[PDB]
Amino acid sequence: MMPTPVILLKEGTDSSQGIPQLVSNISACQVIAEAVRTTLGPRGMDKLIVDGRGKATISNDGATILKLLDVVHPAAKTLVDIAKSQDAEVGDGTTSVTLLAAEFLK
Amino acid sequence: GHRPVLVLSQNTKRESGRKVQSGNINAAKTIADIIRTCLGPKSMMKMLLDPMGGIVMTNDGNAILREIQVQHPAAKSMIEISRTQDEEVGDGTTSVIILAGEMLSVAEHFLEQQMHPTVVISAYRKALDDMISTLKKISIPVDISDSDMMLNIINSSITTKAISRWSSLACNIALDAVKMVQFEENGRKEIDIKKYARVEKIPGGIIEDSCVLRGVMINKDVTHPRMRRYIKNPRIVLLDSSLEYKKGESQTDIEITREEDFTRILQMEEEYIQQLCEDIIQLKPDVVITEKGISDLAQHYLMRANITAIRRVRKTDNNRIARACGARIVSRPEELREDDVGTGAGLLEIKKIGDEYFTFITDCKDPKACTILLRGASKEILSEVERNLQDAMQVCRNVLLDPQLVPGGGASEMAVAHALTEKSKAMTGVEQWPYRAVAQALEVIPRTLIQNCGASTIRLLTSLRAKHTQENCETWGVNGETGTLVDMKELGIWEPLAVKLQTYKTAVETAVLLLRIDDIVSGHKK
Amino acid sequence: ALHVPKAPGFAQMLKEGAKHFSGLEEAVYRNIQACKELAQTTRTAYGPNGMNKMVINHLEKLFVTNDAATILRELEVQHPAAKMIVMASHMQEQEVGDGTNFVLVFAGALLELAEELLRIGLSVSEVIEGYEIACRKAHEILPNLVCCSAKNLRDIDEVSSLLRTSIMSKQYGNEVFLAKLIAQACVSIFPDSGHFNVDNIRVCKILGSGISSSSVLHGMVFKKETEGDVTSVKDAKIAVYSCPFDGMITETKGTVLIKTAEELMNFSKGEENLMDAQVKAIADTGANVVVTGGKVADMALHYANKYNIMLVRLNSKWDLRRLCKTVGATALPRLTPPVLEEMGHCDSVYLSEVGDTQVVVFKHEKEDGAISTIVLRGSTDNLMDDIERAVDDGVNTFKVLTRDKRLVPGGGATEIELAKQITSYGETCPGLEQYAIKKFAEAFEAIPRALAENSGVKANEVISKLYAVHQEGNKNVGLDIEAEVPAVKDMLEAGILDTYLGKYWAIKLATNAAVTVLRVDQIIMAKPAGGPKPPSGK
Amino acid sequence: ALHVPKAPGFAQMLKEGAKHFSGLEEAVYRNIQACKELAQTTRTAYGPN
Amino acid sequence: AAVKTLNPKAEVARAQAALAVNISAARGLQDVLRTNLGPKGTMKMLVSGAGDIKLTKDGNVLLHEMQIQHPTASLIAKVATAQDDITGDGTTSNVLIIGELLKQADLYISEGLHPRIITEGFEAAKEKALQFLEEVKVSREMDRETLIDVARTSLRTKVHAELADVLTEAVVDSILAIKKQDEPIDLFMIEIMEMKHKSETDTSLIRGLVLDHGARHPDMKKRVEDAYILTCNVSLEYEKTEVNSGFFYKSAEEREKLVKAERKFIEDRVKKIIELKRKVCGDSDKGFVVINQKGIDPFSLDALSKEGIVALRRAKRRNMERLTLACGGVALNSFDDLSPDCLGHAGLVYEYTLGEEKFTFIEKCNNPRSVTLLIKGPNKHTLTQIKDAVRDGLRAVKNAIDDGCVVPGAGAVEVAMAEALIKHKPSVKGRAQLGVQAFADALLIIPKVLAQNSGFDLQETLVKIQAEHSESGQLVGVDLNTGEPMVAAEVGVWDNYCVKKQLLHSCTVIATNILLVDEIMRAGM
Amino acid sequence: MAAVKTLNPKAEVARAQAALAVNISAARGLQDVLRTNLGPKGTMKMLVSGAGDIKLTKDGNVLLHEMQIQHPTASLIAKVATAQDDITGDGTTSNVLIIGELLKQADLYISEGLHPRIITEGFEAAKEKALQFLEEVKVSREMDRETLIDVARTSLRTKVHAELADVLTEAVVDSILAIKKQDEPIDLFMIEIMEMKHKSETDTSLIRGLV
Ligand SMILES: Nc1ncnc2c1ncn2[C@@H]1O[C@H](COP(=O)(O)OP(=O)(O)O)[C@@H](O)[C@H]1O
Ligand SMILES: Nc1ncnc2c1ncn2[C@@H]1O[C@H](COP(=O)(O)OP(=O)(O)O)[C@@H](O)[C@H]1O
Ligand SMILES: Nc1ncnc2c1ncn2[C@@H]1O[C@H](COP(=O)(O)OP(=O)(O)O)[C@@H](O)[C@H]1O
Ligand SMILES: [Mg+2]
Ligand SMILES: [Mg+2]
Ligand SMILES: [Mg+2]
Ligand SMILES: [Mg+2]
Ligand SMILES: [Mg+2]
Repeated sequence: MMPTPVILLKEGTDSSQGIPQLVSNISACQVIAEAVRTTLGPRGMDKLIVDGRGKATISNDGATILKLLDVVHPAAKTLVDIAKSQDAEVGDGTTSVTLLAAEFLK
Repeated sequence: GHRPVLVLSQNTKRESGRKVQSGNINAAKTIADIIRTCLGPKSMMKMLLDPMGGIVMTNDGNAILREIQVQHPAAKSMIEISRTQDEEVGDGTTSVIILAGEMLSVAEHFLEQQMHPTVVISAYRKALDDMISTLKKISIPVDISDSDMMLNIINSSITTKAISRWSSLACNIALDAVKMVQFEENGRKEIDIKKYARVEKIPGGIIEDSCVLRGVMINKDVTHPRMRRYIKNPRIVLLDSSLEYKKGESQTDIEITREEDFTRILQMEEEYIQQLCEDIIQLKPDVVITEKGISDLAQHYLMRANITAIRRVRKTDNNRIARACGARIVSRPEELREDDVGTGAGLLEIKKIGDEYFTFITDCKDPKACTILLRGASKEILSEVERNLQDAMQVCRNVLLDPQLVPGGGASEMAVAHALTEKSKAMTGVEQWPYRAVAQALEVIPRTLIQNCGASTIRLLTSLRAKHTQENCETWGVNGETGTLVDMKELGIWEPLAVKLQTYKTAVETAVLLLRIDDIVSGHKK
Repeated sequence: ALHVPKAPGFAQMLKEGAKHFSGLEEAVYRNIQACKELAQTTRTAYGPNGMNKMVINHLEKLFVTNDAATILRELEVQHPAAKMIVMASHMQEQEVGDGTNFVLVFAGALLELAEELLRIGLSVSEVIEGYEIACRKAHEILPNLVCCSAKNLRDIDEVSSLLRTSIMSKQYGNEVFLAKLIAQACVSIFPDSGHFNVDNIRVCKILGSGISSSSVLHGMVFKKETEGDVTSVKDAKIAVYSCPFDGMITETKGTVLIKTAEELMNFSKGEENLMDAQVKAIADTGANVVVTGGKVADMALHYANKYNIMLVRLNSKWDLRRLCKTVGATALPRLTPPVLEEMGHCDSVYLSEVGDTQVVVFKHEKEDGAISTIVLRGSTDNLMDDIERAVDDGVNTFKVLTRDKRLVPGGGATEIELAKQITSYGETCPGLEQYAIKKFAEAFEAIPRALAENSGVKANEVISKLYAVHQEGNKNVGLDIEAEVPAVKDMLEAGILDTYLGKYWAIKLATNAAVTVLRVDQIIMAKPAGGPKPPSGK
Repeated sequence: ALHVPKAPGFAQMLKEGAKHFSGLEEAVYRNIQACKELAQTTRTAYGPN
Repeated sequence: AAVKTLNPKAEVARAQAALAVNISAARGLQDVLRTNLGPKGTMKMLVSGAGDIKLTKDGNVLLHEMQIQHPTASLIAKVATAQDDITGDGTTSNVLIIGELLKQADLYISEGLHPRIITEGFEAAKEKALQFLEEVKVSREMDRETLIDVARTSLRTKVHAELADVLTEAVVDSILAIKKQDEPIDLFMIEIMEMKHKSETDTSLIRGLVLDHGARHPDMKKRVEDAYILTCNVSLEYEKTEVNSGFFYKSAEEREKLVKAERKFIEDRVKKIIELKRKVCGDSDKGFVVINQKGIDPFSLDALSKEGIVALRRAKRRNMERLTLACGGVALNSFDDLSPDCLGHAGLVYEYTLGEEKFTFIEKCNNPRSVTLLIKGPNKHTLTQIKDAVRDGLRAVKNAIDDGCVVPGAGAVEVAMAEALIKHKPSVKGRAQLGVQAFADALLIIPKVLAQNSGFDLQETLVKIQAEHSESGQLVGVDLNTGEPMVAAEVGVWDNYCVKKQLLHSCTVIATNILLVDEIMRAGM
Repeated sequence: MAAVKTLNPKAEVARAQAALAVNISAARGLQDVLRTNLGPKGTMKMLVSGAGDIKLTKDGNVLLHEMQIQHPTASLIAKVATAQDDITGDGTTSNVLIIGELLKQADLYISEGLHPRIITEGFEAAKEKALQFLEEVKVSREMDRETLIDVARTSLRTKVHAELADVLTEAVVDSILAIKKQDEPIDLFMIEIMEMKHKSETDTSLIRGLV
């Protein structure tokens, strides 16, 4: 790397490229899936999420749990979006989609 | 707590004694030293940087003094007297500053020698009276009908400026403008060049192309392209009221309940505009100039009668047009009269100069207003040229009002100093010493001229004094460009008596004002 | 003797934040390096094997795509030479629709080779003249490289085959299905008159069912709901009104002046009766569907429900104009009943729910109409955005084909042939410009090299094989990405073709940008201001 | 057009806190003024009175 | 400093310091602008604070776009701005001559000479130089070839050679189109419209007008072959009563009646237009185009489109006169009495759509006295550069037409002027001969800078050219390709006489004024 | 901006014409300061140190050391003048003036596109010719008291007041002739210079002994 007195992109731009960023994306997807694992099945359990205002949401629904999570990872938002898509088109299986996608990536 | 008890408020300073007098005199001397080098035909120019980002390249003393900011109140008084001299007679702004500084400098000597300022003030007033007497005595008459003498006077006034290169053209322009502005009505003579002698600067071209017009020139264009841009002998009608439809003064509200009332109201608006334009057309004019806006429908109705219209013109420009073309500004066209129609303009031409349109009403017969069209290198050069032309016009009007002349180039100063010394020879009281001191302090003008010329000050001043000790040598000055003593009956450098009288009076009175002062107090609010 | 002062003159007069770069090594080389960096950033997304990039702008908006123009416009490019190259790429996108990556790669290669030429001793003017001459020679050569023409545009299979290559670089896995959809949509548009309008193709993105479920509709889809109770019409008689579906009011000021009790008791009843009369007059023409651009009054809605009239409200006037085009109606300015010519007809208007969103569909039955809509299903918003970009690329390719039907081989075959011919021409030209011409020819190698690099093979082997084959006399042979080892194949049979206009404009714009960057000698940059965008950008 | 730069040469090479006075009006007259001021301070204590 | 005892926070330079500051600033400006002169000059990049990019080599544009805060720089910038405003060319030469004059004057001032003598020598040399320029100008009949040569000499110095070749034809044809015999040329009648969709060589001249706005109604025709043009300045949208009218009704029927009756005023004017259109053209063969400076409400747009009339609203004010001179009709501020004789005629009107911008073309006019140049380019900075170049070319051609005399270029006139000044120097009394020599050396800067930019060496090229001029007596300039002396008149390198006279006058005046400055003050606070 | 600034961001660099302009400006400033020193008609300069010590001088080297300058070219010229003073003991002001004028004259042609190397070659040739002419023009003579008095006057008059110079001439000539051995180098260490602060400046004299 060199100072390049006239920088190409705007200062503060962050770039990640190559196999490491793909592995990081896979790991982020695993992290997202881990947050909704225990809600699947007749022996599932509910998750409690508290927002900034103090209100608490208790839900066994994967799509609701993912939406209440403030996910900012660009690759991790894909799992939330496909959970929303499954909720909209079908209405059930919002946890199975995330588990299947994360397991494929793993 | 327990804040201190005070008689006067805080930040209230107070000096007193010899220190105040010394500080005032030093401030005046510094103010004089600022512009000491800007006097004479060999004067150098100075660049002033305005706080707004402008640049003022000038040689005039008043502009330089007014472009600076000072904190010492004596310097403020010096700036004020410079402005007073500029406003009263037009020039002499640096000579009066130098004279006041020198008078205070020579008064400091007596102030340090246990002499009360009142004695110095009385001596200064006696000296001023005798200076006025001698200046009136050594003056010469001038016939204003001789144009060559007037041109020579203006030249000698402008030899010290940057316009001396084109001195002949500058003198002709100034003389013509002053002569044509001159006007009389109801037994009242009037030479008002502030309002009726306008100087317009358009950068570009050559300064040799600058001229004074037999009319006026404004930065305006026709409201509609169809209107003629060239009329040979136009009949001009001037207005200062809108040709539009405007709301009344009272709160007026209509109430429409019928179908045809809205269209009727709009049609009556159009008909009112048409009737107004018909009242205009009844006088059969050629051009119409208004200070307020003109509606598009009004423009159409005027073009139907083949009339050129100028939409929005300033009050001062409208007054100048009225003076130049012999019109009379009116407000209600239903009261328009034939006498109000302006005939006398010999041409109305609207031509594009550079990338802007300008309206010319030149070729007037007997015009009482003029526009001095200045073309030059840039804005600063044109501004300096305008300042020099203002000085020339002020000198011309001073000569026209007061036809007396006195020798220049320090000859008047030396003659008055010699006369004052001769009169003081008979004085016996203690007042003689400051009297002689101010008499010889009046000699600063030839000394400054010699210093700026670059010659030897001491021997030239001694020879000039010896020459002035003779009988018929009151007109012997010093060249400001060759460093030699010459008789100004031959050189021809003469200046108006009014300018010299004002300069001496202002210098002496400023010296008195700053000598009267002690115990400066500062810090208080309003 | 501890500080080096600024040189007298311009160095001292410079402002506090300004920068001045003068000379070769301070301006030209720096600009070339910046342009090379930009080309390097965009290079990896070239070709069918190009990889998508997740680009996040200043508003936390994801942009996962391999569109070069989209990536460049979502990137905060600050270097002004890179700004010139980006503007050239955007101009190529606007004029043609595809080839932005080609423009950027060619400009970068040209600038690096120009830097090399300047280093070896050539002057800037000589390099510029050589590039201009070589660009003229390439433009002369290019028409001779055309292998085939469209030869038809009303066919479905032929147009799909033509458009497959353009939308093969994007969405490489499944392009035949997208090609079929785009071909059907474009064939619906483009009537017997030769004029084809890109804006006549609409894209509606509905989430949920995967992109394999996307369809094409001969009509328009609006993600709204009906105002009234009627939700389905079989023989619609749409009447379109630009005015609000409400009683007209004065534009000056409305004031109901009541002076007697009778007026007070009769005003509302008379207004309601007038509303009923107007609605019934509209209905008496057979108009069973009413579309308005403004608000809908409660009384008007009630009377429309009474007469079984379907109400659809469109806020956007662009949508109103597009609906008028689709149905053939006219936007009435008043609430008067429509005359026979102004009343549009559609074969079916109904309320439906695709996935989750409620939609209103103005469906035709004929395979015609002024406007056609593509409904895009999917599992992610970003995926549907990428598919929409691919659809835009295909539609622009169809428009270019309508403008010019000539085609050139893709897959680097055209670039290799151009490089060979330009090198042959430059080997005969005497003078110092031969070096610049040869470098311009070599700059065409960046396309097959990038394709091979993205495909995952050795670029040098591919380039050597391409030169060998083209020397043999095969001008239609290029890279074969369906192989694990460096291999080539004839692609006139494979159907991998590029538009002649696209290549022509891309070459012209890349050369123009390169020579424009080279012409610059001194840089004077003002102090960067933190203002809230220029007033031009609003 | 709002600031006057230092003249090239010695004026620019002058140190931070250093001062330079050259000529009559700014060196000789200033020195004479300072000496006159000192003499004025000490003058009043001259002689038996 | 005296003033510093009055205003402590004041910056002052006195005596030789003021001269040093002024000459340093002038030399810096000259060093920056040296590379601009001549067609072999170098492109400059100008990046603004917001990131805008400009590519120009104009002296005036560069002066306005450097980041300079110097007083003398401001003065020279104003002088160059006046030069550009009046003549339109010579700003770079202006700056170079001012700087070289100051440098040559300082070369003698530093050796004890007073600036006043230098100024006197400058005045004498300027007078002699003006006399020589009068004696050397070439009076000619300004046919197309000479104007093309002048346009080449400007545009080749401004832009690329091929773009310059195109712009020469464009500018010369436009000027010859709008020029009336024995009448001042109005450059306001040449509209410069820029489009951003094609290559820079697609710039051309349209014998008519191009409007950056189109019809606002979708049903209006996009192309009319034989069109009657109605240039009007009449509002066709609803206008409120000036005196706060308001409406008062007692029923919905009365409200409907008032709504229908409030449009009658505009409807009457629309009906007048429609009746005129019907009377003028009774078939569908001819066309009617309405160009209005004021707005048109959608009701009037629909009413006009029902009659097949193309209406354009909110046109520029200058387009009124442009259409009047081009189409040949007359702009109307009211429809009180309109007759088929108030309509202009256009042989083709069509609308062109580019992105979100719609353009209208008015071509095939009978004898258009107003034309337009359509600037086309792939970039905004290219458009700006071409606009500057065409402005310079139009100014040059107009100056050439204004006075029939034209001056040989390539620095030949400067060399001849310097030689004449050297010959005349002995006739000057006093020490002003030094100022005359300084003026001659300053005039010699143009061939020096041209040779330096072309890659040759200043001294050898200059002595070769001067020896050739002395031996032959011709007007030999600088050959930018070989460096040998060359006759500018024979090859067609021409300079504007007015530009040279303005250069001499302004440069001499500003140099004299700057040399006489002995104090720079900033004490307005 | 440049290579050095690329490697070291906090670096100060002057390249190509900038370095030449900086050096020439520094030399011209030094020459402008030291112009008034040359000749017996030169002007005294008063130099005030940080501690407040007052020094009156016209010597070129003394002035150069007490100028408040932080310029590299000024430092180089100061070192050259210091060596000049160390070996010969005179000609410092002439050294500075000649260096400044050489640089100015060289720039006069360099600004016309001429390369500095040709100017340096001309300088070498002119220096050789000037040395030959100086060898030709020198006046060889056996030096009695009169010639030494004349040389001492030509130095001291340019240093101090005329009357003080006249006294110091006799003092220095007598001292040198007193310590001088025939055909032997003169040891200036054998002349003691002692300061006393009780009389006028013209009371300085030479003691044929030691104090
Ligand atoms: N040619 C000349 N020779 C000698 N003195 C002159 C000459 N021209 C003008 N003067 C003197 O110079 C003075 C004018 O200088 P100027 O700069 O105008 O100062 P002010 O603004 O105070 O009049 C006049 O008093 C006049 O006597
Ligand atoms: N099936 C394929 N095999 C080999 N090369 C291909 C194939 N499809 C497209 N290409 C090549 O990919 C290039 C298109 O790159 P692309 O990513 O579309 O950049 P752009 O969008 O700027 O045109 C074309 O030049 C073409 O030659
Ligand atoms: N083809 C040419 N050959 C030789 N000299 C030329 C040629 N074209 C222009 N010149 C000379 O070079 C100068 C160009 O200056 P220019 O860059 O136009 O400065 P400005 O824009 O300030 O006038 C002109 O004075 C002209 O005499
Ligand atoms: Mg479930
Ligand atoms: Mg005066
Ligand atoms: Mg593509
Ligand atoms: Mg030019
Ligand atoms: Mg010595």
